[PDB]
Amino acid sequence: GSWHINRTALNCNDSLHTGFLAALFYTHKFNASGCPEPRQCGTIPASQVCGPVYCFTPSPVVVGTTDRFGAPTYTWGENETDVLILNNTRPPQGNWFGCTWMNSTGFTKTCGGPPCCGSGPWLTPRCLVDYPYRLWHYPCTVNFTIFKVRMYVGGVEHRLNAACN
Amino acid sequence: DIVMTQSPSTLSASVGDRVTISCRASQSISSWLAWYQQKPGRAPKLLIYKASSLETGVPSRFSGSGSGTEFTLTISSLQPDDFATYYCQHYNTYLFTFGPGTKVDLKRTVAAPSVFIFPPSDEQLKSGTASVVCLLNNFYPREAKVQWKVDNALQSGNSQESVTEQDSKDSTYSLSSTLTLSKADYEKHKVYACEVTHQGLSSPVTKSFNRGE
Amino acid sequence: QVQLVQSGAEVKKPGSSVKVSCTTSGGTYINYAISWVRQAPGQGLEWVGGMSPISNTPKYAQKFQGRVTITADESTSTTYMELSSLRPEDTAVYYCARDLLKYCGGGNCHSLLVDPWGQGTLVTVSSASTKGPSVFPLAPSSGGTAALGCLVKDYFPEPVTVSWNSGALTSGVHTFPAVLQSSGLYSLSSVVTVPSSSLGTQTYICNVNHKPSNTKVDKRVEPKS
Ligand SMILES: *[C@@H]1O[C@H](CO)[C@@H](O[C@@H]2O[C@H](CO)[C@@H](O)[C@H](O)[C@H]2NC(C)=O)[C@H](O)[C@H]1NC(C)=O
Ligand SMILES: *[C@@H]1O[C@H](CO)[C@@H](O[C@@H]2O[C@H](CO)[C@@H](O)[C@H](O)[C@H]2NC(C)=O)[C@H](O)[C@H]1NC(C)=O
Ligand SMILES: *[C@@H]1O[C@H](CO)[C@@H](O)[C@H](O)[C@H]1NC(C)=O
Ligand SMILES: *[C@@H]1O[C@H](CO)[C@@H](O)[C@H](O)[C@H]1NC(C)=O
Ligand SMILES: *[C@@H]1O[C@H](CO)[C@@H](O)[C@H](O)[C@H]1NC(C)=O
Repeated sequence: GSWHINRTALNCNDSLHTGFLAALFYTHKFNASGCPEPRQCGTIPASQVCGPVYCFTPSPVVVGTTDRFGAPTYTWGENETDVLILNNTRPPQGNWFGCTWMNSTGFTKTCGGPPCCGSGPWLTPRCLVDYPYRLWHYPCTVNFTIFKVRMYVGGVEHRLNAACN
Repeated sequence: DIVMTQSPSTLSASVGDRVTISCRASQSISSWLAWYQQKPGRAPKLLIYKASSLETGVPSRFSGSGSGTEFTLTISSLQPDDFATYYCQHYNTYLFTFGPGTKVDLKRTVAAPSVFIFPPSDEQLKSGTASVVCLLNNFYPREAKVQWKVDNALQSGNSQESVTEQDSKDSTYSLSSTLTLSKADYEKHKVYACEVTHQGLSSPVTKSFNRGE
Repeated sequence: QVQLVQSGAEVKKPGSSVKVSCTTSGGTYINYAISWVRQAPGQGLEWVGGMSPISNTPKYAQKFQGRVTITADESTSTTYMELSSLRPEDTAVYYCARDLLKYCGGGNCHSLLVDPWGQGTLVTVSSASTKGPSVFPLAPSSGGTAALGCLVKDYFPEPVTVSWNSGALTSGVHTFPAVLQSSGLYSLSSVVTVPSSSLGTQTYICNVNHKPSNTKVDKRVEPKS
């Protein structure tokens, strides 16, 4: 898939044997019987990141690995100096910014979110921004319906797909 | 193909010892080596991957070292749960290949076997065959030799033996040896004897019976 | 609380085929890549094959090329191993385990056979025919300790279970590994050591159960007269 590029941090460690790393290659059916069960976005050491990092303006963009000064790096985040500077994808105008990723041992992490109470790609308590790895980061949203939506953040028109319960 | 080998094949050690066992790959396998533990009759258990990474839940007394073609597993201080067979294993996208395994048993004091001999039963004789059984009970170490003699004729190739696993309580072994004869041959002879050689015996022990008594 | 559950033991003639299954439950995902490892009586572990967690296609030790096919039923979380042209040396306990992608290096990820394993499936490959054992006494004859036992002779296939006095006697029991005789039938002995002062008076019964032939025998063992 699009994730197997050398600018993706790939520090994965399925210590609990969930199967989540296999879900990144082959699309897998999640066990729905397990489903029911304001932070700022900065810089994440790549060593705690597995798979692609997405931020949302609310439009989704991928953040690749760099060194701590913003120079792109191509070693799968395996270098101790590799980072993900999330805030370099924040637009200069706008109060809408959040990101989401998987940490090393298979947990979905999040920061930022809508202005405000909703973090990362979640727009409302029932809707999140759709993006190519939503089902891997949020497998319990697999039956959410896709809606074309239009949002205005500080004047600019955003046209994106929202997945909604 | 890549071939994995291990040394030594067997090891006797005591609770508390430091133990190091070795694994060799026919060609360079980088760090793509794992260690598995297996108790008799049960499924194996992954202990170490990437040559030195402990699997979740594995005690810290275990460790692994090495790279390329030479690998070791180390137990810093043996515990009763650690007596088992250990297999190394090379993994890649296409195959897994296991080494032949290293069995670690618990060393205890030397113990001579208690020897018993059993004539065939009259019920079995009615059917046409005679099984003569010799039992070596609760000995250590495992090495033992049984020799069968029928009216002083050494029996070769007509017996089978099997050995229990090390006893969890007293750490000894027991062994049974069965001599097979036809009924007609059994009734041709008088003295049936089992002679046992073992470390704990200053000289071999014979148990015998006379047919019919 | 993931579990792997295998199908039951099989008995096959040489040249036939066997299809063993492994079903996962209690998982985070509905399906997992499964691999198979076998162990012949008294021998080491031998990987056979399974489904790759990357390609979701079979991968085999090519020693088995042309007589192993591996398939998966996605709707029932089951993986099947079909082994054809069976030979006596295919007699073994076959275990399954998830082939799980565990860590990555340099953009490449690596899968290990991880816990929990299935319980095992005994497959016996032989021209012999199912047959229950005859049970003969190993009869007590010195000193303070006496030995007695039962000889469980000429059965097929494995396994047999032996207990003493319906489970009331377990200490000092040794039930030996079965041996395969040149006839093609198995034989096994079970012995126990007891106080000599009990021989006249305590009753000793070996309870033998050979589930493959539906044969249960309770044999009393007394001193020979
Ligand atoms: C995978 O994650 C596990 C934790 O879930 C790591 O386990 C610990 O790792 C540290 C440092 O390597 C050790 O000091 C601990 O003894 C380990 N056990 C504990 C307490 O969990 C494991 O090292 C990680 N594996 C890889 C290869 O990254
Ligand atoms: C990945 O995320 C999980 C979940 O937040 C981390 O696990 C938590 O670790 C903290 C300590 O740092 C504990 O206080 C929590 O109890 C843990 N929560 C759970 C449910 O495990 C995990 O350590 C993270 N791993 C990495 C490598 O970043
Ligand atoms: C989604 O719907 C499908 C098809 O009806 C169903 O099989 C699955 O269990 C559902 N998953 C969730 C998360 O509700
Ligand atoms: C990283 O991947 C790109 C293609 O996505 C390739 O052109 C480049 O050579 C790679 N660099 C390294 C360090 O492998
Ligand atoms: C899904 O989860 C439920 C609850 O743990 C479990 O009972 C069921 O076995 C799981 N399904 C599969 C196929 O693992």
